[PDB]
Amino acid sequence: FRNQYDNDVTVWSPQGRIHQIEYAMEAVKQGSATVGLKSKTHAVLVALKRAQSELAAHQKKILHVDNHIGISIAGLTADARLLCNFMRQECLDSRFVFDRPLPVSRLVSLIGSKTQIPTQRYGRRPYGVGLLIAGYDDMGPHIFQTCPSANYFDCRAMSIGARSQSARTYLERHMSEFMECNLNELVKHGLRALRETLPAEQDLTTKNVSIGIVGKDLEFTIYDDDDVSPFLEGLEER
Amino acid sequence: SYDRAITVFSPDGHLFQVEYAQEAVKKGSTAVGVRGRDIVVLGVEKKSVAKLQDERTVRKICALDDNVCMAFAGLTADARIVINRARVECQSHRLTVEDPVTVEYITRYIASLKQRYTQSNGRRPFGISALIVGFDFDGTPRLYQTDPSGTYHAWKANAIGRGAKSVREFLEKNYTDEAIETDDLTIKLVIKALLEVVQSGGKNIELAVMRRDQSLKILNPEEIEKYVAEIEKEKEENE
Amino acid sequence: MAATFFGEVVKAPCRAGTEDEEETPEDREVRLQLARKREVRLLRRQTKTSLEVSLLEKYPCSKFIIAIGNNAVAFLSSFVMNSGVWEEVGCAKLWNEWCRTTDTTHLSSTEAFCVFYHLKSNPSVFLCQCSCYVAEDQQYQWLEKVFGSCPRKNMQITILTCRHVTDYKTSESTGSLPSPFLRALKTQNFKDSACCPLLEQPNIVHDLPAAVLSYCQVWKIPAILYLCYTDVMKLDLITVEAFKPILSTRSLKGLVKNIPQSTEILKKLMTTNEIQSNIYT
Amino acid sequence: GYSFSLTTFSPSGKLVQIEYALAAVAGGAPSVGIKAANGVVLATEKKQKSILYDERSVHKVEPITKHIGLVYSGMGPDYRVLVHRARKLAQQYYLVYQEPIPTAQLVQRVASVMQEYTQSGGVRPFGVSLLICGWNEGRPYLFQSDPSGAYFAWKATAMGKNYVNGKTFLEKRYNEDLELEDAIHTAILTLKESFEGQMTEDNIEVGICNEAGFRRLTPTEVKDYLAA
Amino acid sequence: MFLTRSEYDRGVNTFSPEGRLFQVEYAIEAIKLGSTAIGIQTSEGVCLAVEKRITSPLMEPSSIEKIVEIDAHIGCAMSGLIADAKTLIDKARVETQNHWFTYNETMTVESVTQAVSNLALQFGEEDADPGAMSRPFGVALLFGGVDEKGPQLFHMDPSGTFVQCDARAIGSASEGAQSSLQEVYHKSMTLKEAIKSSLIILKQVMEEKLNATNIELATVQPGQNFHMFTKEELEEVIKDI
Amino acid sequence: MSRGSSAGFDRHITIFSPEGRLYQVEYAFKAINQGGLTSVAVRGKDCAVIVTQKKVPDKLLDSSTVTHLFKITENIGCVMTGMTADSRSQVQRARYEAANWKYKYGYEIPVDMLCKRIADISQVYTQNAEMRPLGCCMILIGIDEEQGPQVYKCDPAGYYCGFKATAAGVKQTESTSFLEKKVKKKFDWTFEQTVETAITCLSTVLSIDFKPSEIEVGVVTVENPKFRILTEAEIDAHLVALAER
Amino acid sequence: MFVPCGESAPDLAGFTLLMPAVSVGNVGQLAMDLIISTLNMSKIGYFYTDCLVPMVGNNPYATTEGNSTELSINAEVYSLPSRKLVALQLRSIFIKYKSKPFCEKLLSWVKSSGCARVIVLSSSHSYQRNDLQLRSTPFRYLLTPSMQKSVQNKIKSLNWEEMEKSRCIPEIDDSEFCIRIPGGGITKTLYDESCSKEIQMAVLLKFVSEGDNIPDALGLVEYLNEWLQILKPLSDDPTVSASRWKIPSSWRLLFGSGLPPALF
Amino acid sequence: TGYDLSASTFSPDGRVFQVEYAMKAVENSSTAIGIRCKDGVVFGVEKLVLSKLYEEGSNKRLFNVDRHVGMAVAGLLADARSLADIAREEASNFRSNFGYNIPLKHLADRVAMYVHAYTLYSAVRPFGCSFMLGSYSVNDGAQLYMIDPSGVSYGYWGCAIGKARQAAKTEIEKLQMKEMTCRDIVKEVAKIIYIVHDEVKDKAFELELSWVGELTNGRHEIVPKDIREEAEKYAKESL
Repeated sequence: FRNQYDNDVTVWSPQGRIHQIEYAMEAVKQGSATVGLKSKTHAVLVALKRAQSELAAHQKKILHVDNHIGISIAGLTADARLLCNFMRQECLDSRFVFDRPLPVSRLVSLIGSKTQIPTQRYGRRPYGVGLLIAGYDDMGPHIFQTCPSANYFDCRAMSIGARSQSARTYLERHMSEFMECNLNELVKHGLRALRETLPAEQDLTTKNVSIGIVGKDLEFTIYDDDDVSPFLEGLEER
Repeated sequence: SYDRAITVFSPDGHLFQVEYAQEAVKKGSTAVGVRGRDIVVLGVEKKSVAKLQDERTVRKICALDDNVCMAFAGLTADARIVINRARVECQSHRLTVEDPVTVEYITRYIASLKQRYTQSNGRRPFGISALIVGFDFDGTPRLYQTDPSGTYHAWKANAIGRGAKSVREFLEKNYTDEAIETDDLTIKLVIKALLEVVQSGGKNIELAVMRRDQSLKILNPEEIEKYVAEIEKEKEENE
Repeated sequence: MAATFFGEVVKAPCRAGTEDEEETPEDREVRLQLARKREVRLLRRQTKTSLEVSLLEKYPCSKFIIAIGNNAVAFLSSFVMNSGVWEEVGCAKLWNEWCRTTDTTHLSSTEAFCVFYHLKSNPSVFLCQCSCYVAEDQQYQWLEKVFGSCPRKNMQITILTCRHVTDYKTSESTGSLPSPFLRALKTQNFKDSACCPLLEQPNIVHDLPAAVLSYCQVWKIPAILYLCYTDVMKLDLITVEAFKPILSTRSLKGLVKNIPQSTEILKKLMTTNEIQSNIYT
Repeated sequence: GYSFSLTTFSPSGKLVQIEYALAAVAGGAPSVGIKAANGVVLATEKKQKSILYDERSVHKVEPITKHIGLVYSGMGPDYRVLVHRARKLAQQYYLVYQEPIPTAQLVQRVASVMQEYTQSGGVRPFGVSLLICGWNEGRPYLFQSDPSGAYFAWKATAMGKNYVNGKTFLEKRYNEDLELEDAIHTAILTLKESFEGQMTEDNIEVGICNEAGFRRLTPTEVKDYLAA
Repeated sequence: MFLTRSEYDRGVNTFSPEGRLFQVEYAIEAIKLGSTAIGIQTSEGVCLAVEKRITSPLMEPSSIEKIVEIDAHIGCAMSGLIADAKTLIDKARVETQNHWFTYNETMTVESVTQAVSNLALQFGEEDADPGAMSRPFGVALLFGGVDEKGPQLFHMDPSGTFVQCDARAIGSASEGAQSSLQEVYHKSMTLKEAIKSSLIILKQVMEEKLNATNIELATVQPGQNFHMFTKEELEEVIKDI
Repeated sequence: MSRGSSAGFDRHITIFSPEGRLYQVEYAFKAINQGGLTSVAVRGKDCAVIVTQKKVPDKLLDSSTVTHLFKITENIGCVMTGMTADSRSQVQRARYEAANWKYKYGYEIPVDMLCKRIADISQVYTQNAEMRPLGCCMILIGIDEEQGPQVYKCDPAGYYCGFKATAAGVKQTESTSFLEKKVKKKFDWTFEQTVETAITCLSTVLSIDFKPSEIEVGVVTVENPKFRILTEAEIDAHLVALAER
Repeated sequence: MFVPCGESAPDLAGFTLLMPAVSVGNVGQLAMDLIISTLNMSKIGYFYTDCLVPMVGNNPYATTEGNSTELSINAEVYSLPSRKLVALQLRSIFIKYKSKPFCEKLLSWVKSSGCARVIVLSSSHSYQRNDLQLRSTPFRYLLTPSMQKSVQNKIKSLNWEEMEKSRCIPEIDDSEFCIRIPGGGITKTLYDESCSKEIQMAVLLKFVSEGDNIPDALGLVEYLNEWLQILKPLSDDPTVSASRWKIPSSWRLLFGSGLPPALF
Repeated sequence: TGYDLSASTFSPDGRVFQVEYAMKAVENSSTAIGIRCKDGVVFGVEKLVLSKLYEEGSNKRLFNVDRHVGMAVAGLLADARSLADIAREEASNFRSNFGYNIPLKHLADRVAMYVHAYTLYSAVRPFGCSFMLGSYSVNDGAQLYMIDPSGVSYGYWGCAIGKARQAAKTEIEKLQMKEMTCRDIVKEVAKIIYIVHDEVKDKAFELELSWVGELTNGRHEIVPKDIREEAEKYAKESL
């Protein structure tokens, strides 16, 4: 019973703790699964699509931001749209002022700076959205994970959403065999990782997967339904 | 719920300020209107007699413009503020979009203001509902009735305030084409309607009509006592 | 309840849940009308009568396996209802914050108000199916509608419910547990052996299954609760299979027959499941 | 409850918060203001508990113009702020109007400025009441400012500790017939009545306002009057 | 653990236990008081029908404009709190016109719904007077339109989320309507076939019986602009039950 | 709009008690003694001297960076008592304050005027709803033009006065008692039988003889009016003079 | 319906009965838990009712493995004839529209049973204190007239502080001094009902701060201790009671589960 | 306890409880160490590896904040980032206007003033983090300052913050840092880190190190890999 203390973002508990932030932490894993692996040369984004509203076309998780950066969402749609709108605005400002893509490691820092703003002040809430951002620049392929903790994590393969931990275990096991993969095999590995989150009774369909890719020469293209057939096909079962 | 964010959704969603102000108009003095073939009557009682009053100041019936009048019920001062703001907007429209405004447009403006007293923790909801009535640009009769929620429905004829329901289901039980053919019978229906609710006779019921394209004419305590003239119509021909 | 304007008085609520201000004649008049409003009617469906006498006195029972929670009811329905033939003597007429909107409907196929079922070969087995949230007074109302104050010593109860792993409290972080997982609680008289480890001492259960368990234990009735702590309350396959160890207990040995046909029934049900919003919640 | 806000009246339409301010004023230091046919004298108690204190680095009665004196009974800093900014108001009045403000419009100023604090919320009422001595066209004026924003003009009044007995003592001991010099003596008598602590030279600050304008009394003069 | 004090929704934008905001799901099923509305999106066009649940005979039915068009090729269906629903509508209209003159074409339906969703979500700036509600909208919206998609349908919930849904029903009987519709829906549907099935399910769901005045429907097809059905059209449609 | 004050007499400063006593002010007053330090301020006809402990319960610390004597002007200095952070801030505040004074009136601010302005700043805190009173008391020394040295001390309440000799901190009551005793009888205080008496005060009230590492002393002299701080090269010699009697 | 755990006779003809007052902090409940922990009262029976919101635990007073598996609900009864003590433990909270009839039924059952003393543990909102109670100790006591007239010597010796009951029609200057416990839960109702039934009963309450109430609970159990002496005279310099009052095993982590290793 | 719901509150005995909560917040995080040597300043922070998945270098806590000062944090990461990039305009606002390089004392006294500003307002909560400030220059030698959420600034000969604070400092003072050069310092720093490091509860950590001083000529920079590796070898063989 410390529920005097888990009620406003701006109130500390007598544990050196903020409970609203960790509630926002728990909020995102009620979203949808995702995968954020990487290669020497490619960054792809595997996502599971809300195949619960049947006979109604579903949502979109992988959102194009800039030709060299794309993102994914797993938390509050509202925060997701606001943050992606800010993403587009900042990328356009960068390409305007500098006539060059914005390197990711700075954009993500700005993300963190912005989302920290409500963390400290009364009358606001943390941006309860989980973000996987994928991008490529002169430094090379990158995957950055973002949490409503206003703190981001630079990983090379991440999963946020329901049952993500199984995918995380699978990715930590297969860590080594991502460094050298052509596009299709990298996407296949991410697909297998996502599939493991699904129950064995389920299969990744073209109707519920939203692969998106950026590359050294392939600008961030989002692969929606049946267009993902070539990647999905040829996939061995569990 | 309690004080803060004065307009909070209810656990089921029953926005408490809305129906709380809704209840404000059941202690509001009963008003009513009828949209006739070529005349519109706007009747309202004043069962707070205080016969040592100036009736001029305590009318319920205010006129919005050359082509619009209204009545209300509830917190009087709030209604006065509404009336002044609506008059200002009507003047602005007649300046900018110069034309006599239609009843629907001013009603929609009223509803927009009324419902925009729902944001902005700040401002509290208004405790009035109105009976906007007037003749259009074309001369057709019109009628519009709103509620603190923000809805701005239109009626053949409606009543608001204290015991408004009983008046309503008297009204459809008697509202018919062979009740509006004559202006005298048109007003007589309103007379009887409040007779059902009045303090036992033609006591302090203030009303006025607006025939087409002339003005708001105050139905006055004439030598015949216009009020009790129609009143005695019902007294000695309701048998 | 402050910040209507700048510089104001907060007035935090109370920690015993005492913000009820510690009863005028019109108050208990409206209390009479309100109590008669929120009626838990043991409705004999299509007849709605002949059920004043409670079940333990209306019909002697031997097994009352009850599911509370959308996933619990899905689990029991799919793994038992398909096995045997279960007709409904009646259900519970329940209005509250949940299952609102004119409870008398098409039977609320994608909702639930405690629909009971009994078998053909041995009609002594009852199954109550509902995730409906009955009011704090209404648990007692319903329980004495079905059971009454005469606790018989021939019937046994299995209870299923789910609560979020966020609620569970252990020395390690919740987001580090192998969710979903299982916990159980036994009555004082429930000498029957369990299949899953008991709940840790600090963490408790405060709800309708707690009501049922309190009734059974206090009145010496042997009963058992079964509890899975999952991460999602939606209609979930995985949390369905989380309860699979129940398919070995003594009370269930003679019911479950076919697993894969159950699994295909589940895929049918959750392919046609609710239209649960795309907010990600 | 209904006694925490300053923004809601009591169920009896009765401002508890102002009453608490009033009680705080009652808890202040004793103060006396005596009107007379030729001047007005203000007297009050110095409570420098330790002799380490200096009486006269700071002061209790503050001049505002040639002919204005202020004294209070409550918490010092509130009084100091109010003096400092009533000075702003009076200085306005002379800037706009080439003639020193009459005392009345000053107490209008001050009453308004404290009242607005009462009706703002989030700001506590000014927990101190004020006394005003003045001389307009050559005739004395005496005002008491109530922290509620009320202002009352008195023939003579006393505030601070035990002020009810002070007022009663004044009732049977003052007349319109008096002059300034004996008014000083009788005001000292009033303070002695409820002094609790054996008057020395160095416990009362004294200010007077005549035609020659308001001005304090030096401690030499306090001793000088107390001689007889 | 023992239940103690807790401020629940004192602040707007307070995350619930298990991370699920208050006002948003308070309004989601404050919606369920709203009238049932049906929308079918087939290749031939879309149809938007809704009950008006006439409370009393003393209203003439013409007043309740439950259905409006955002523009000549974007019709809108709404259910729930009409009050701020009209502000939603007015923003949609002004945004459509803004796109139209700034960009000389017809603003596409998807962008319209996306901008409308943008309009929501601005709850807490209680200190900041400009741009406020401090209250989520309590109205669900349905958009029909024709463009280089042609027929389209978008459902909005009071959470700033939407979908390219088709055959999506909202209202008090929303779940029953959706369930019946699922088994009723056909992938290739002719225009009055959608009209017919939707009208049958409406007759099946609502409390009061069905006549011309009881409901209304409107359609847009690639042929021409928004059409709002008149009375005699409703009799000549409901002739066949 | 804002979070607001917690409903209660002692819960927030703005609410008056039934006798209109400001609780949060008392809470600040008995919040001053946090840190255990107690300071003493005495002044003679030529000098004004303020002395306090230098608690260094860690030798990872640097003695230089830890202090409580903060020069405000080259002529005017001060001492701090209370929590460290609010003392930080008010030192900043008064430095700015006096600088603005000199800029806007063309002459060095008098000690009393600086004290008054700081008292005003402290007071305005007790007016608002999300202000918290700066729980620290700050003491001045300086030579104005003719009045020689003055000692001034504001407080969280905003009350201040000029002191012939004063003190603040934990053993404040005992310091004041010894100060009264000394001031009543012996009162010349040129420079050595001077404030060194206050060092005797601080030692007697607090502990055994001090050796200067624990003591921090700053002075201003009428004939040499710089705010300037003596060291263990200096304070030691003083205190060996004091030890012998 | 007071049901013993085994359909036995608790014969509570003269055992002092203890119950806590559901109030801010649940300081009464916490203090009672500490009392049962330190004196090890055994569970004899249940006080069954349709009044409180139902919770279930598994013997929060667990000491060994054997007693850990004992199911526990909100309503149990612990008694100890070794020092003539019986205790009523309440875990959950009060349902709306039900507290007062519950109190009436409780006193009816007490009359049916007839315990010696009906001492109550309570607490009050610390922000609703006048200056007279703000200047002084947070310890307060109320005793029914039936039993105060006999024991008053001990309280007179121990220097407690009598709560000043305030006008319950306050604005009238001649209205009666009358019971008023802010944030008292069912405490005032219990006291008024007890004096109406002329039942010897005691009310002890403290003004409580917020958050953890371990200092509050220990203060309250000590405040019960000096009068009851249900445990050895503490002899304030503890040397034991600093580690004699053994905390119930259930009082593990309360504020949460643990630090989620994702943000620090 | 109790009166701990706003920063702008005072305890019954005069404490700001929601600064002590931040004091225990920095306790939650992991240890960070910085030692000032004869002619430079050396930092060192051990980072908990939450998962092998994360790319090395993420969650860095060794922030370059200008050319000549360096910064290491502990406590809440996001607010640490916030204060970090605050300290990179206070530098600009001192160099863009005053040209030369920021002295450490002034930079601390402002950033400490900033965090104290946050620790005194109800509308905000204190930054639940503490951090270090180290640098070196020929005109100023080497300095080290520690900042806690309370707003207090202190220069340290050697200091640490985190959940092994006590053990860290107790291992620190056993060294003659005032007369040792950086090469002898780095090995000692890693030694302290590994000695105080807890694994049985916090296995899977990582070592990170950086310095600034004479060896890099007043330029803050991360420890070169080879020195890091040989120091790690020393720490392991120091067992």
